[PDB]
Amino acid sequence: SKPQPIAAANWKCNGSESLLVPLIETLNAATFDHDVQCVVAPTFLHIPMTKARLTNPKFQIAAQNAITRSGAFTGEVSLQILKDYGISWVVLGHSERRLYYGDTNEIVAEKVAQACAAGFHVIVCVGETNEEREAGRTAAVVLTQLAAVAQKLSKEAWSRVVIAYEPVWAIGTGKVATPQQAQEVHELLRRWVRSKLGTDIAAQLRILYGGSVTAKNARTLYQMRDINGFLVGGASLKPEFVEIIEATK
Amino acid sequence: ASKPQPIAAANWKCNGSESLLVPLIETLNAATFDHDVQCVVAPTFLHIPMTKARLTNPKFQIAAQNAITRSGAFTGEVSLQILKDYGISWVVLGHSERRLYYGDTNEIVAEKVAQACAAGFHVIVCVGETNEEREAGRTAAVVLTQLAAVAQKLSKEAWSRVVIAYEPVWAIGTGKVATPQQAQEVHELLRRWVRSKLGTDIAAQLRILYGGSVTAKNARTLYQMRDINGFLVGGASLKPEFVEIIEATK
Repeated sequence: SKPQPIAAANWKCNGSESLLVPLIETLNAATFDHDVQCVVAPTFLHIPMTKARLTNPKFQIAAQNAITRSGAFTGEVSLQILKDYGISWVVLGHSERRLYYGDTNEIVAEKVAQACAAGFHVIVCVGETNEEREAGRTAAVVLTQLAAVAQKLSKEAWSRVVIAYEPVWAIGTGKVATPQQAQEVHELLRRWVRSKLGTDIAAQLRILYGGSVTAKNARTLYQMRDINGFLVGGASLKPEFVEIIEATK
Repeated sequence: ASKPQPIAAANWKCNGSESLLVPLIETLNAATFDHDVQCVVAPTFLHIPMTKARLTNPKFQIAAQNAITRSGAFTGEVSLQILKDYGISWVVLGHSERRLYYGDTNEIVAEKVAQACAAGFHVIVCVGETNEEREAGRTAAVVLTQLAAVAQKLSKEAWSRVVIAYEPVWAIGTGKVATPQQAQEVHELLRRWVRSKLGTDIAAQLRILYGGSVTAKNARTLYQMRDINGFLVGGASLKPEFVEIIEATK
């Protein structure tokens, strides 16, 4: 009675034809016998090679970011450019962009509203830092990030929204997340969605875990009642990613 | 001294689709100009693969519109190393739009340029002052502050692969209309500073491109200026008339 899981690969700022081609070919060979939406997010530069070569029908290609409009924005890629290319999924609000690249709550919320308006599926990332977690602000922070996005969306747009929780407090700090800690946050995120949008939207919403996911820990994470799959970092650049997809059975 | 090899560079900014860009690429493949000029086209990252495959005019190099200094956990960004591996060897850095909206501070631009030069890139380094800065009498102050941040991280040898583009931000989307004479004023002060810091040879060889409003109407008026070595072109580079702009560097 979980909704359809998602196994998503965030390749981040990594890649080359030598690295990615064998990886894509492996995914093409992978068969799953369960209903799962798979997603790969290459850098913008590798999207064309990935679209040309990825043949597995259970996969969609996503961008790792987008801006809201085409125009005089040197360096950036807009949603409209992506849509014209045939890309219909996008990751928005990733912790790395919130930290280093100017993704404020308001900027993320506007990107999400426009992506949804243009027909995109969106993986919206939320997560608290170590200072925030230790101040006891975990719930407040992730719900503030979520509410900013939610305020702009009509009910129907939620069918194309996916949330990813990133335990930012666990990167480089000495801290390490457990599945039960992830479950606690996934659960409070869903309860807020339930309170705002109703039981059906909450039950069908995919909330993916975006902390460190490996073939070693994926099965135990997916066992948690409110975890609907993964936004995977480093392991998604490796053949072990196939086993991670398998753990969403 | 005599001008070095001119550059005509197209900055497509955040624009493009197969229907828009293919006609432009084929217009350039069909162009007949044969003088010594380095042409550059800077597509979005998404359109770099198509452009590389389709653009066969050997007078062109493809550039990225931005890059970061290293691969890694930088979701949404493209690194110099990823571009180098793809066969891209030109990059635009410090564009006014990035300085204004996308966090390109003077120091961040300087580190990007230093890394780019070390990775074998030719770099179009953008500088320029706003309307407020010009009114305050800070034209020279602002462009030399931006350029000096970059220069502090460069070896003398790196300069062979450096190109400067002056953007009169004060005249872009404002009621102000920059004249070729005002452009020449800034290009001259830039070259004077380079000459004083690095010597006659580096200054003589350096390309300083004008990155204000360049059209097929005004391109020759600008190239006639002594210290203007070509263009970084915005809107007009999304039109067939960019061919006439290249012809203006004769």
